[PDB]
Amino acid sequence: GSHMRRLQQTQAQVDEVVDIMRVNVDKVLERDQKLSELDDRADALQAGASQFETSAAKLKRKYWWKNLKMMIILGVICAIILIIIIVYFST
Amino acid sequence: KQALSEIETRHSEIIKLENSIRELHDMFMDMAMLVESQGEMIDRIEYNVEHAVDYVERAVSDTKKAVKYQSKARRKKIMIIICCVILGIIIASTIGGI
Amino acid sequence: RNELEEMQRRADQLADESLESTRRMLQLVEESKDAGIRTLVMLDEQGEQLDRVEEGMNHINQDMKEAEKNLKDLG
Amino acid sequence: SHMARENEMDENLEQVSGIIGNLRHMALDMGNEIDTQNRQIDRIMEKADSNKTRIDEANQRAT
Repeated sequence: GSHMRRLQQTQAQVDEVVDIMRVNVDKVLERDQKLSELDDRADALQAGASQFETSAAKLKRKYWWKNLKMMIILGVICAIILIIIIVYFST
Repeated sequence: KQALSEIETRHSEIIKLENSIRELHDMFMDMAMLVESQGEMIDRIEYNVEHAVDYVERAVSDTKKAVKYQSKARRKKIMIIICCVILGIIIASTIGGI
Repeated sequence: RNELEEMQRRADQLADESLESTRRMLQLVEESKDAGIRTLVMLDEQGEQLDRVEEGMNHINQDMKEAEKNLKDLG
Repeated sequence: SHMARENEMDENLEQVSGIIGNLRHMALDMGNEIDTQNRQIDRIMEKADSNKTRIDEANQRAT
């Protein structure tokens, strides 16, 4: 009687659920392909970055020394003019 | 006889519902699986990014220190080139005065 | 009555499998509920991690533009 | 008793029908969030490809 109604509707409900969970699975699969692929760039950008961190790390050193040079070569030149001076102050 | 064909049709569907609920049970365990399984696949995309974010964070700060010493070298280099031409006319006067 | 007795035993026999399955179903649901709640609580935590991750790409794409100038001032 | 048996299974079956009212809900909320994240992931990749081309562009500007 009134329990043969529960069956009618309590079923279509589940139908609805699984029908939905069907399309949900097809989304969790696009998630796979979109993710596993992004992960291929997570590496390929931790490597594009850590290889530019090398180029950059060095671009600092090499740069740096040319400032030391030009304060050593301003030291000898500030000393050569100093001695080229002790020689026209003397005779 | 008539109430034995109604328990036969009610039971007949209580299993048609139980066999259908198991299918939905699996749909939810087949979900806590693929999601949580991809949960290991995300932490690696976070780990890789938080490092790749940090690599760029330093990699740019160095490009800055790496333009400072240029004007500082350039100065210290032409300050030399100043005291160079200076030395050439300080020695071109011991040739213009024997 | 021997034929009218082996017909109410199967009648009360289908009420043991309908009562046993009403329990086996009841549990298949709660575990689908619980195994569902966790699926959700995770989509949230994951959901947050993906947000830091997006900030990262804008934070990055912003700092790359910064270096694209300090590479310019240098030939 | 078959009067407290049919009164029990038609009682713990009340819940069965109930929780599947929950499952129905969870189903959607979960379903939509995903399509939000998928849309997002799609976004992040387009911004990633503009970043691996600006790194490779600038990393061949080191030589």
